[PDB]
Amino acid sequence: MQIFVKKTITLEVEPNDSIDAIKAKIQEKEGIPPDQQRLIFAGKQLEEGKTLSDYNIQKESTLHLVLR
Repeated sequence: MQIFVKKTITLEVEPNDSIDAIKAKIQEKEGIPPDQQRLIFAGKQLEEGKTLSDYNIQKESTLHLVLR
């Protein structure tokens, strides 16, 4: 499925990919080390450790990226 991370980027992810994997894909595109990324969805910070499916993040969601 396709999700977005807001200059918005498109990632193609499995519903069960870990937040570590999403940060790595952002690192590949943006150059930000995963440890310097704070990811938020719907006001909730997404944790290294858990998956997109744990947060009920489905297709077309837009994660919001902040630098730490």
